[PDB]
Amino acid sequence: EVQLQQSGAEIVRSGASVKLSCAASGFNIKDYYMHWVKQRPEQGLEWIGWIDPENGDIAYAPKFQGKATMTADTSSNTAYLQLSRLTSEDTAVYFCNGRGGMITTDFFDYWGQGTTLTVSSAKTTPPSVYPLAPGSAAQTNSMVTLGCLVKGYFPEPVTVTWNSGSLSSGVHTFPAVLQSDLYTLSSSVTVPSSTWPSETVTCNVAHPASSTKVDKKIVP
Amino acid sequence: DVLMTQTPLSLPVSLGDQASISCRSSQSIVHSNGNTYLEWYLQKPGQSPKLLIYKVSNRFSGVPDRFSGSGSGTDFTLKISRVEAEDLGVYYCFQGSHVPWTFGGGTKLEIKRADAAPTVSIFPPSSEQLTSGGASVVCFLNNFYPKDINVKWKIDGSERQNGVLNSWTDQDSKDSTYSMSSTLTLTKDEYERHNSYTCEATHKTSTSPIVKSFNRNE
Amino acid sequence: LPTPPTREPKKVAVVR
Ligand code: NA
Ligand code: NA
Ligand code: NA
Ligand code: NA
Repeated sequence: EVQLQQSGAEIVRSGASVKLSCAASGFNIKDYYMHWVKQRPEQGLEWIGWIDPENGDIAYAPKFQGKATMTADTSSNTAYLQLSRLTSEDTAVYFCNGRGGMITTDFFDYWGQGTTLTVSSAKTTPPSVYPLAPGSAAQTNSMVTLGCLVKGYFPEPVTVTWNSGSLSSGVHTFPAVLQSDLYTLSSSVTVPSSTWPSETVTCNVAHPASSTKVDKKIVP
Repeated sequence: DVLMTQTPLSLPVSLGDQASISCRSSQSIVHSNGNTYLEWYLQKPGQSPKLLIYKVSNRFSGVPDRFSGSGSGTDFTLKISRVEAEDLGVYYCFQGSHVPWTFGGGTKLEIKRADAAPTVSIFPPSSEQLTSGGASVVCFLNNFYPKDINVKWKIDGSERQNGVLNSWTDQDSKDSTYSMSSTLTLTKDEYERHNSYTCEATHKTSTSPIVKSFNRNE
Repeated sequence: LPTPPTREPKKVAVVR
């Protein structure tokens, strides 16, 4: 229950600025030093800076001097990270970490859940959803694998279900990748070959940013 | 910046076994004040890092005694005795002695299981996609172990390497397998120019590639 | 007396 709660995902254009927040509940940030950390899948974890919220002392990693501005508001028990002059290399998940509450030798260490920042000038775009069925010269085994291709959407995420949730085992949905400044993913489902195409299989794709829901029937 | 390097990159282990992960700094991370601020974190998929060890060898609250940290100067180790399922994830070392503080690149602790060959399925572009002038050919390589795999696309028997995008699942929490998708994206004109499309998977489970193919004219 | 950043936990007074 006691936690640091970070603000929600942000999509922002290059050259803009954003201010991320991290709010404590169950403890007083005056009793903690706060740290911000950046994470990307390929470049990994990077330390951004440190702040003492009580008196405003601050220190930044060299690479974030001018990029990052850390502040805190003890009255609202919140720490903030502002990022300026945004570019694609700022697209990351940002974590806050509080360390403190030390009376003698014991201490508390809390992490926020992370805030995703996406820096892009792409427009909100619903996915095109396409059925994936095996070739017409493909002999059904014991099991058959079907799929759905979800192409050209922005921003993340989409959700994919099969038969409106009734088909849950044997399902994989792969992570999205960028293709032409939009996202693409596929989902696969495996069912007994006796059950398809005699019983129907449908993928259900939802894209909340565009309020889009689409159902695509998989046919031979 | 002081560079933190971890080995191995990936450590397959069976539950109950021991694991040891090394962390080396490019120079000493003893702080002016005599302390060595070497920390270890575990990060599980979708979660934040969680502190395991601080100042080289001190277990954070709630961290079981099967985790132990050691080392000095530029060379450090995290040892996990009797690995449990809850220990699986990515381990990072971290130095907070010299600004900028830096993280290691991570070591993935992963569960072993029996070798498993991928199930390979190839999917021609849907009629719907051909309508709009695109053509994506999809190959699924499902439920294989170990994670090391190579995928090759061939168009009329010749390898194609541009316009291919791959995506991997995390190790499955139920059966400990991996899965992969490979998508070849062509113009409709390029697609209609050739007849044979093949996805070939090379996995340690056989010297022979698994080949799945279709012909556009069928 | 400049104040550097630290990995030490912040200290708090006793809670009676
Ligand atoms: Na932009
Ligand atoms: Na082992
Ligand atoms: Na050739
Ligand atoms: Na790729």
